[PDB]
Amino acid sequence: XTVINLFAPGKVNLVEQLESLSVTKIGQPLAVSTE
Amino acid sequence: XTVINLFAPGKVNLVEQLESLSVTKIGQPLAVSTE
Amino acid sequence: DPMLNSFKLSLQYILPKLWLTRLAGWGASKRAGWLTKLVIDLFVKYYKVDMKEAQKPDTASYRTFNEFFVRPLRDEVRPIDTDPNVLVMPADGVISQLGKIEEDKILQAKGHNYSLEALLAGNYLMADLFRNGTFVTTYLSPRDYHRVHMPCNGILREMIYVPGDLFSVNHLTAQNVPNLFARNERVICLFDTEFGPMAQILVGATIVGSIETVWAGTITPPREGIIKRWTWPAGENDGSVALLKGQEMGRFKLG
Amino acid sequence: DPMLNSFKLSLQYILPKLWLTRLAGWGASKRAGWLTKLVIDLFVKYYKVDMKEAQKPDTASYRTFNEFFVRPLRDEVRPIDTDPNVLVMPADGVISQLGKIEEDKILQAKGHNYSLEALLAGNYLMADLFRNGTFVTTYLSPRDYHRVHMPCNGILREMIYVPGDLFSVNHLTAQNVPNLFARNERVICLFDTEFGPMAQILVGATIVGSIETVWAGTITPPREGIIKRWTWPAGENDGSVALLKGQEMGRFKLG
Repeated sequence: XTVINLFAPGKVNLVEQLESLSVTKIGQPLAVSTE
Repeated sequence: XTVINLFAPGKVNLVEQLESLSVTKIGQPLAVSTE
Repeated sequence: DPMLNSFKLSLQYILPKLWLTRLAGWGASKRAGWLTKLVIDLFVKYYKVDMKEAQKPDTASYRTFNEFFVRPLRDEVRPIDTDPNVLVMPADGVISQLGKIEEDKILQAKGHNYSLEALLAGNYLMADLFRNGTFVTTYLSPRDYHRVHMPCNGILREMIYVPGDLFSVNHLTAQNVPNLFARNERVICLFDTEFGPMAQILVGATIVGSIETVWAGTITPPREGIIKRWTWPAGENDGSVALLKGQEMGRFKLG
Repeated sequence: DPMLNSFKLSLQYILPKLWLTRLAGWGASKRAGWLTKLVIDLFVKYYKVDMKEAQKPDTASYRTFNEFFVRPLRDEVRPIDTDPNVLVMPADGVISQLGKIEEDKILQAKGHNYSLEALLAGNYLMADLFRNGTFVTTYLSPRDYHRVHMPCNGILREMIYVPGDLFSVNHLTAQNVPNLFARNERVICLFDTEFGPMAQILVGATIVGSIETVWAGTITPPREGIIKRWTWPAGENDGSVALLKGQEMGRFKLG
């Protein structure tokens, strides 16, 4: 197993397509910086 | 079980008579101020 | 059938989770020729492990089961995203939960939260970097690739080893074991990044309990039963440790 | 002898210490008739308890084993040293080790040290206040009185519950189990006192695994697996909590 990521409060937006049970693969987009 | 006490570096001096396995009774003296 | 999922939960409570972990890790580290190839192959079809993504697709190339477990992937098959404003996934698997840390509480399952400060072994200073922050939780199943990579460039600042239990992390225990991830043994990683402070926390499970980082090697085992903290300078100071988006930072292994 | 003992210590490593503790505490909570008196009496005979010091010296007047185990002493029998410049012993028992904290290193047995940061569950700030300070470690026997009192006047500032193991703290394991006190379940209390900051730490053990303080009641059990912090104002404040030299601050109990 299990990896948990913490990002700082206003610094990052999660890819709006991702949800519980989305397949993840190393190097695919996960979050994009704010503004 | 076990109680551990911790004191600041120079604020306390403890009895010269007290070593390992010395009987400990609640009220008696354990350390004295350096002042 | 709530009889059978409670049967499993009962086993979580009773079976000696740590001894099974060592036993599995002792076997996984034995170079036992044809017998380790037999286990890898049974493992490969039961879990439908895709060997075609492995550098070494031949199950005969692996001297121990652990070496199979941490098998390198083919350089071609995980292209990093090139956008420097985009954070990429650190690990293969499926998302368990992600979203907004709602004032220090992280979502574990429907009707189960856990606190930033519990997840972080009581470090309230570090927990303050992430209040109302953002979290992502990824499950690596036995099938997946078991190294984990940086989601972006970062400078290592802190690593915390936390003793803990060895509950099985799956979607049944996640919905029933309170504080699963703040209880299980885990290694905390704090980095400086162009997006601020970031944590990548590797938390073990039953059998898959060994944890290593690319900069320190295997952290567990041994299980010395105490909290260890390591610190590193800020960057462009002698001793600073830097890692690029998509670089390998650590992995999970049996035992 | 050295191998007799390595069997005695494999016993430490093999018998399920938490289970035995929940069993003891389960029965020590029950108001059984002649049964709890029988168990008290044998305990008294075996361990050579001194009931003449007890406020209630008749083993018949304890409704449970735990009530006996936490029995109040006779106010007359433990006089408190009245000089305001000396600090009193916090507990009945014997000294394990004591002296100077050699730059973050505390003596467990000769040839065994443990770190201030490990004992303090990774809290470097709190560890900073006592580096190169002094420590005293006190071992309460089963014979002894099992409440703990204030060594001086204090304003309670911080309490931290640390999950951990339940090794015995007989002094056989003190000389072979590394990080004993930094590994066992325990409760940390921080005081403001005229002699600087002061910490009093209560460390559980097998069977004697339950810990309470007078301001909080029973802190463990339940064993929730996570670290918890509570804080209190600087004193002469709303919500402030203070206790004077020799006041009861907490206690040990089965379960």
